[PDB]
Amino acid sequence: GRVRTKTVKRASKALIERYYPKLTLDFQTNKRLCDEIATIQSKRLRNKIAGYTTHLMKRIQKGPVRG
Amino acid sequence: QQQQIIKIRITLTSTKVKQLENVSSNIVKNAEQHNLVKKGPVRLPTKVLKISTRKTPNGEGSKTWETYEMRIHKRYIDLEAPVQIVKRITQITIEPGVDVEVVVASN
Amino acid sequence: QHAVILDQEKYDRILKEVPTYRYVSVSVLVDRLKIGGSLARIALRHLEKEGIIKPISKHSKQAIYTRAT
Amino acid sequence: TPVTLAKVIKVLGRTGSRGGVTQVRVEFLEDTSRTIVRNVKGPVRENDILVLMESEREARRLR
Amino acid sequence: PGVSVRDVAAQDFINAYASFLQRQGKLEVPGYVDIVKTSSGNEMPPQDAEGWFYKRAASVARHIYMRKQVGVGKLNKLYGGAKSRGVRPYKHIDASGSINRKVLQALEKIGIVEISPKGGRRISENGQRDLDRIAAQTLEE
Amino acid sequence: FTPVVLATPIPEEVQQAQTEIKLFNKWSFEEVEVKDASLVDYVQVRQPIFVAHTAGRYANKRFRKAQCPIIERLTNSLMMNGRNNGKKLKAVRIIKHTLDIINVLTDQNPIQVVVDAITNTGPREDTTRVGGGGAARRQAVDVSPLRRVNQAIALLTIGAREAAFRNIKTIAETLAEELINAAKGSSTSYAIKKKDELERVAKSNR
Amino acid sequence: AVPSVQTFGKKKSATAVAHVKAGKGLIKVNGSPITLVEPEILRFKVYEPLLLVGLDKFSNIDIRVRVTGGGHVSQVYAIRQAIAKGLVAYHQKYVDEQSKNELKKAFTSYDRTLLIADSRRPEPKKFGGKGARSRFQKSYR
Amino acid sequence: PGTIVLYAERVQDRGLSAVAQAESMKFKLLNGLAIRRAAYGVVRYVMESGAKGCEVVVSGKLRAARAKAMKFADGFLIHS
Amino acid sequence: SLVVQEQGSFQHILRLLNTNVDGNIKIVYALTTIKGVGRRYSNLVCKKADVDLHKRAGELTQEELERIVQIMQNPTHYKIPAWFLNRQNDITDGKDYHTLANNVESKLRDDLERLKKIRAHRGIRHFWGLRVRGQHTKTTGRRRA
RNA sequence: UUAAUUGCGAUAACGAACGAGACCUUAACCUACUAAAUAGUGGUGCUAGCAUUUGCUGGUUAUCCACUUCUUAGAGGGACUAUCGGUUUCAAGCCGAUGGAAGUUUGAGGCAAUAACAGGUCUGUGAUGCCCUUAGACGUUCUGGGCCGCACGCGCGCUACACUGACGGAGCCAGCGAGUCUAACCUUGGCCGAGAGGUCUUGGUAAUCUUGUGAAACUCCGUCGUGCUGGGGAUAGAGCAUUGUAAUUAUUGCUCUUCAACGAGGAAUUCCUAGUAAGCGCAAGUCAUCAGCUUGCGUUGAUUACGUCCCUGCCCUUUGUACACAC
Ligand SMILES: [Mg+2]
Ligand SMILES: [Mg+2]
Ligand SMILES: [Mg+2]
Ligand SMILES: [Mg+2]
Ligand SMILES: [Mg+2]
Ligand SMILES: [Mg+2]
Repeated sequence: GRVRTKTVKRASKALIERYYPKLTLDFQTNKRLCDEIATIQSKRLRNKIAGYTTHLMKRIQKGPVRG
Repeated sequence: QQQQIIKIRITLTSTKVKQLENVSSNIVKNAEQHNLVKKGPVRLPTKVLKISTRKTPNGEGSKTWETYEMRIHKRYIDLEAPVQIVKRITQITIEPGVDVEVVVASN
Repeated sequence: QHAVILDQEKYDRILKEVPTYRYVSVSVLVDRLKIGGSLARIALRHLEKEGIIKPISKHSKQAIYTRAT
Repeated sequence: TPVTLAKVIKVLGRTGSRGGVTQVRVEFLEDTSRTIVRNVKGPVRENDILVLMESEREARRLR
Repeated sequence: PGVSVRDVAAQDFINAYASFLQRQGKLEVPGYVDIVKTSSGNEMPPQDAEGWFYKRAASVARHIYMRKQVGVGKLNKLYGGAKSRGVRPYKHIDASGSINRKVLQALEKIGIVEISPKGGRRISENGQRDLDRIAAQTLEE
Repeated sequence: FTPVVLATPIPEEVQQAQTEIKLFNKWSFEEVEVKDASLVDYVQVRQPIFVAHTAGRYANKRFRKAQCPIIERLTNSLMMNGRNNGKKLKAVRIIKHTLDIINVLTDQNPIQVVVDAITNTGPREDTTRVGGGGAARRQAVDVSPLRRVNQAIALLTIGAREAAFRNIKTIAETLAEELINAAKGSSTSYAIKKKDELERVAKSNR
Repeated sequence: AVPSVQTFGKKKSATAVAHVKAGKGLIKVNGSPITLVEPEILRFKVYEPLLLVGLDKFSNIDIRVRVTGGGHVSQVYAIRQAIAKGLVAYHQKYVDEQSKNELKKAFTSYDRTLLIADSRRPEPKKFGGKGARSRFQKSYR
Repeated sequence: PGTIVLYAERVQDRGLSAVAQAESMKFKLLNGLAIRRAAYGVVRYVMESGAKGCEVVVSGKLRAARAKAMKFADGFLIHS
Repeated sequence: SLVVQEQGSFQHILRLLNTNVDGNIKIVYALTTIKGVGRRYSNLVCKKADVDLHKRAGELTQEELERIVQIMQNPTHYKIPAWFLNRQNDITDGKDYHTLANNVESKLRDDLERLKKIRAHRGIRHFWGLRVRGQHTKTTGRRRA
């Protein structure tokens, strides 16, 4: 039951594409930088975005990603 | 009437902690800038009022039980100053929803 | 069904048989003798102050007793 | 009667009408390379070890 | 070798001290004892006869020493239990007020419990003399 | 080894427990190896514990109760049937009495005896009512080693409960009667017969 | 001047504060010693912090303990917890970490609840049933 | 007397006042004006006052004995 | 507080006011077999007679038995504050009585007989076999009582 | 695959909205900020007690110092499944170890879409249309009864049938609430009485007083020993008090005593997956008193499975229809 809404996924995909040099493979820095490069109305929602983004980009280190 | 310490105690309760925090932080900072001897704010255990009631105006339906709440925060702030200096900043700018209770201590 | 008082034809059986019992309880005495519960209850109370068997555990409602030596 | 041991390898899936039964693929630690599937009731994991009375019977209730 | 009433189990502490009161023989029982059940939650009176008042006194005597000031109401609550109220469910029923008050009054005559102007009844200077002496007894045999 | 002088004088019987992590004060946790295969890794050994009563978070997952200690496992299965739901203090004292009684006889390791008993009385082959209806057939199924142990622990308890119900007997000795009967193997106890009934029905409808 | 620590230990409703500081090997819990905790079957349930690390690590410390809240066995879990953390926090600040560390690995390997509170918390009941998840017995007839 | 006083003032941005619209819906219908006509009138003004969305629900029998309830909506409405 | 052993100077079951007291049981709960006497009324009078509670009503003496029967018919003369008897403040004389075993029915029938005579709602309920204490009989106590 | 039309994917659809989620409240942590005599702690200005050579406790905060560890509430920090391993079309995800206060949507609720029901409510309303009644009233009030009447059938409940026990003495720990000057509310303590209870004083408009609601279950020791027995208190006669103007149809509480079925319950059937089921009581609602009821709160705390369509219900797709007021 960990399937995320499109709001988490779309924001995570949009964020990483235009900010890949800014992001880093660590979640603690990713959630910290997200507070200034995006406006999120809840820390729980912001963590879900940063939790998926640090999950998407480990797979970026493993070959390509479609989309 | 020349710097007569009176042991003045102010008690504040409300229902909106957002509005209550505005008033409490003002008297506290007012005494801080007037370098009083200040007993910092003490927040009482926020009392909660419960009324459970059946949703149905009739008796027909599944046994559903709603319950409403009121939240009663409470603070008491004690100040140490002459009567004249503190009465000018207490009679005015009282934000609504905060019933002010100023009392005098004789301890 | 079961005896209720103590007499010599029942007392000598108690003395001659209780040694070499590995385990003695209120019910075991009621099973292996004609004594009742309280008669069994004064059994484990009495014969230990004669020291014939050794106490390992002491608890109300439950006899935990072992033959001495 | 020669009771024999068996050791689970793959939990092939859950079966039975009510979901109780399981089909697991077991192996024999004595007289190895004999692999048979069995219809098992309780919870089970990988590398699990169990006991079988007989080896001359496959697991039937599949799919 | 300092021994207060803290270093003996409360089971054999009361048994010794009630037996200390047994040989003392001047506890001033009120005379209507050995017949009352001491609680509506109790359906038959206390089984012991010769020393149950000594049991009640000694158990209570610990309570004032443990606590600060205790009226009859606290001791009334403490020793009451659950009442079989019949075909209806159980409920805590307060115990008897006549005995435990007189138990306090009886122990007042000994010189153990004061009048405690800050509440109910409190310990005395002579209150813990026998207590700590019996406590000194109960640890070392 | 040598006595240590503390301002709180701790009794000698309890202070010696540090030299070997035993049970309460008397019984050990060594040589508890299981004579019967397929039940090792599914009965808790080599986790020394001081008590049969713990606040054990063991049901939140699928197999956390597999690591639940077996002397706690039997206490929890005992504390049931309406008038004994809850009250684990009743369960821990009953086994405290039962472990005393069981070592009164048969001087060997008490945990080894119940380990022998749980191996002996575990439903070895169970039936399954294949087909979704009353007019159906039973089919014999090899039982899981956990399910063998988990069910049979209740078979020790349900036998002693029947023995202790409306009888002169008490539950501690009847339990200590039920563990010694299962460990030996007699078909005299309740648990072995109920295990045997499941086997005899199973062989008929393989 | 005198070195001391003070740690807490909480359960479903119980709590316990213990002050670990230099002494001569004293344990005291509400006045009565650790040997006099209640009941007799749960006496030993608090000795594991002593038994795992040894009385040899208690030579030069005295322990004062208070416990409140919850129910009878819940305090015993709370008493054994704040005692365990009290020693660990004491040996951290004034002794080398390995003494604290050896305590930590020993306690965690046996029972993690000595240094960690049990996060299992009660679930409130819901209308339509006396339990948190249990429901009223409907009929359909 | 004198311990209670009144200051009457005017609500700004009237189109965002759900209560104030309700009587203007009530007053238009009490004259004889068409229920469809008034409900379209109120939502257009509310929407043009900067609102993200407005929903107007009239319920009750209308020109037929068997009562029917109909809605009138615009913009974005959320419910949870 | 001491424990004393016992010896079998026994006598078996005997009658007691036409109510055969059951033997082999403790005296207080043996006197519960006496009608109109409960666990309370047996415990107190046995303590009055100075008898040990652990006599088991089998190794007793006739001298103690003739003492307690006097306490049976005449209880107020053995230090009771008279709130402890079976029939408090009776109708016939205003005196507190303790009707003994055999005749509880006689004062029970006479009580209903008076209620039958007075033609009160209670007495009419008794003759009809209904519930007198206001208990509902619509769907409870249907076939019996 | 998910709890989810939740997502990945395939793809004549693409881009969206509502709903789900997100959100909010509440429980779980913080030796890091703010503090506190309406909370607690340690020392001690001032002292006090004993067993003693130092442990606990009466205490005092311009009749002392310091602080938030615990209690509290403001600001935050914290979890997003985190790292790794396994597996999947190597995607969405699921399993396990470890670390962590916490890894079942973190636990639970509040809200919750379109369309609908001839569902229920005219007995909440001075929300309301039509009909009826309107002076001998279906309007309003007073007295008494009835709603509780009792051959019977059915539903929700409490007490049990005993030793995993009852009884007696002892040990003896909670949390959520409520409480009167807009007057007789929560009540402490003293006195008297077996008890219920009576009387006098006392604190509290309430983190202060009831209150630490010293609840019960539970724990220690003794009485009972399988006997419808001391399990069971139904039923019934007496007396004693309280609330009420009134307790009779027993309002209820207390004491003696009377002492039934009930020996685990046919067909059939109810709810429930971890601080959960169950046991146990407590607080509030109603209320002058009456709970066997409900809503919450705490105490003790199981068994069993991480699955399926076998029954039951619902939903979807295909298909048939002479149904559409829709079997
Ligand atoms: Mg939505
Ligand atoms: Mg929710
Ligand atoms: Mg209809
Ligand atoms: Mg509380
Ligand atoms: Mg109701
Ligand atoms: Mg066709």
